Amino acid sequence: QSITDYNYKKPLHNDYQILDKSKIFGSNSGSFVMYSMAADAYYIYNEKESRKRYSPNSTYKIYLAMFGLDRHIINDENSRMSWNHKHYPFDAWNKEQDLNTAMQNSVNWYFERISDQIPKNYTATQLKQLNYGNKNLGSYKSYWMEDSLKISNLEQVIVFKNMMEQNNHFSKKAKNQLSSSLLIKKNEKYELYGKTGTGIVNGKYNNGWFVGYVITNHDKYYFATHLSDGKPSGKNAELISEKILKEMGVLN
Repeated sequence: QSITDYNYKKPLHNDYQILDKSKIFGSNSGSFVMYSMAADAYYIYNEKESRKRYSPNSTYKIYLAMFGLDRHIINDENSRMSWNHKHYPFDAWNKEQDLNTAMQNSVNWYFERISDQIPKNYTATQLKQLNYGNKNLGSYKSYWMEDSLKISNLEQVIVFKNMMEQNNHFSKKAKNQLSSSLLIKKNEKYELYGKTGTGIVNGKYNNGWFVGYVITNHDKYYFATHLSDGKPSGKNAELISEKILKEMGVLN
């Protein structure tokens, strides 16, 4: 929307290391960013592209979930929502949901019902304190879905790490409940957490994301992949992320 709404220019006040992951990206274009807690360092593939801001799509469901927990729209005893009897093109959406099943299947209507109960001024205050991207709420409808709110790949990692790791006004039980909804994989070596995002413009993929974190036995890593062209789906951003983390030794 404005002059600064499409890019992130704040200098990194950290150690960073430039990566080359162009062979894993193949014919897709985009960026990859990772932060290590122990090193307090960032690791960036395609730094310029990583500072370009795009709609977060379904990765913003992370944040609506946190806001929903914070304002007690949902909680740990009950985060169930009944289906409002509208047919969707996948049967996983056509039933009752709780936070876990809604996050796993990316059920838009669950999160829209959360957003509807959230006053605009609280959201504005949260995006400001979080430094969430361009902070542009626009029409305040489904503003995170190919619309006014945009955020860069680098910011997705900075903002998620700071939400989760700083002692802020969000509680530890809300963070833990959000974590459970995001858990994808656990073995003896790691826990992998994350959320896909996929934008569709005129029947085509235009925006792919996978944003998450890994807990290993020595460290904890926040990461995000954005895909801007090629086949830029959430699913593809997830495959690329896991390929990349594997090579770096994060997944063993």
